[PDB]
Amino acid sequence: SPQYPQRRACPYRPAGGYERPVTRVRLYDGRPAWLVTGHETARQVLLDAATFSSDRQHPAFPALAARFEAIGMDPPEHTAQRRMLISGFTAKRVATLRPAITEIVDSLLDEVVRRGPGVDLVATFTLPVPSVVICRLLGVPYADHEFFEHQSRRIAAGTSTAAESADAFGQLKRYLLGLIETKGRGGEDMLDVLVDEQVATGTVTTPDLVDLALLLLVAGHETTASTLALGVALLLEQDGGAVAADPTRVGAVVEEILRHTAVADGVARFATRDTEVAGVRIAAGDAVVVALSAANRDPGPFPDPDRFDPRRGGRQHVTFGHGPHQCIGANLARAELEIALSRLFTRLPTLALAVPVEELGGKEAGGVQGVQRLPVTW
Ligand code: HEM
Ligand SMILES: [Cl-]
Ligand SMILES: [Mg+2]
Ligand SMILES: [Mg+2]
Ligand SMILES: [Mg+2]
Repeated sequence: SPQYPQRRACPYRPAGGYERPVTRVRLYDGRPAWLVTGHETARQVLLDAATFSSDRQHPAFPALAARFEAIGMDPPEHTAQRRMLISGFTAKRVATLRPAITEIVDSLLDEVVRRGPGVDLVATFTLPVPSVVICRLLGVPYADHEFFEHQSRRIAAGTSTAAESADAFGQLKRYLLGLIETKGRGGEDMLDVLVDEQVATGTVTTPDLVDLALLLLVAGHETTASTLALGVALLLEQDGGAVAADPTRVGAVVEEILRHTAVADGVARFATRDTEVAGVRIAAGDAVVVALSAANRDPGPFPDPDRFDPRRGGRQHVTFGHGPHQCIGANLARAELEIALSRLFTRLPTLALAVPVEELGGKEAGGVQGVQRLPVTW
């Protein structure tokens, strides 16, 4: 049985070779698992939320890495907590944030240009853009963006010790417990939505609201950052800068970057009951991992799956999952990726890797996939 997950040799090309639509793998600690690799079967498993549980608190729930063996919407509260958050992620709300996002993107590209050719785009642009956008989504005031960017970078850089990362988490938790006491006082940001819902229902504690805000930061930061960095590397390889600069094409270019990069490579479930997926017999308690990256390269819905093609038709990719746990932030993540890539390649059309692609350095198998650094000239 092959190991899952494996290290990406090239960080913007997922580890494939897995048989479809279902195959047997071994997790890091030897636990057997069904890996779901077909696109249709991916959707079926993610939609069948009673049979395929994401209850991380249940003892059968599979860990994909040692570091994650040792925040999240618990099952009884899930639909209520999700409905709370979704009111802060309307299409109108994201459209309203676009001007703020392009201001954040431009001020970080000012810093890229100030430093000059040789700059690491990860530390200066790809990591900071999505933490500062989450600042603006939450209502974190401009004066505190530097502190918040710095502590969220400590968690996500994947260069800090487990202790340095726990420290940074605690600082952001402290900061947000302070800030939320000032919210619901005329603002329309995510922290005001949460206060207004607590004030209206009286059944949510302020610590639970801080936990929900930290969940958004953790779900929305490294994922968006790593799909932005990998997007840039992939566009530079494909000579695709110019298409990303095109305001009519950047939406479709971003869908194709999401399909390719699938930075949340797999999501874990466990069977709560005996079932069958594509004829395969699944016992209650069995690990079931949905390989979103592999579902995204199923040659049925995505013929010529490995080619970069923004014009691609057919079914939606599952980079953001599907069904009742589908990415709440998907619309915000698209807007962010579109404005960041559009403004980067308009301002710096001659952008190029300052080292060979083979020297970018990938992240570890277990976590959000990505590069450690992205040095660039123009
Ligand atoms: C490129 C960016 C992103 C990727 C690849 C991504 C990926 C995912 C995936 C695969 C899921 C489904 C988890 C599962 O089924 O087990 C998910 C859920 C979620 N995402 Fe995202 N995401 C992105 C951006 C964001 C952003 C920007 C936010 C918030 C600001 C966010 C917040 C969440 C939340 C709260 C959930 C949980 C929803 C639930 O369980 O009901 N994500 N994301
Ligand atoms: Cl150090
Ligand atoms: Mg456990
Ligand atoms: Mg520099
Ligand atoms: Mg893929």
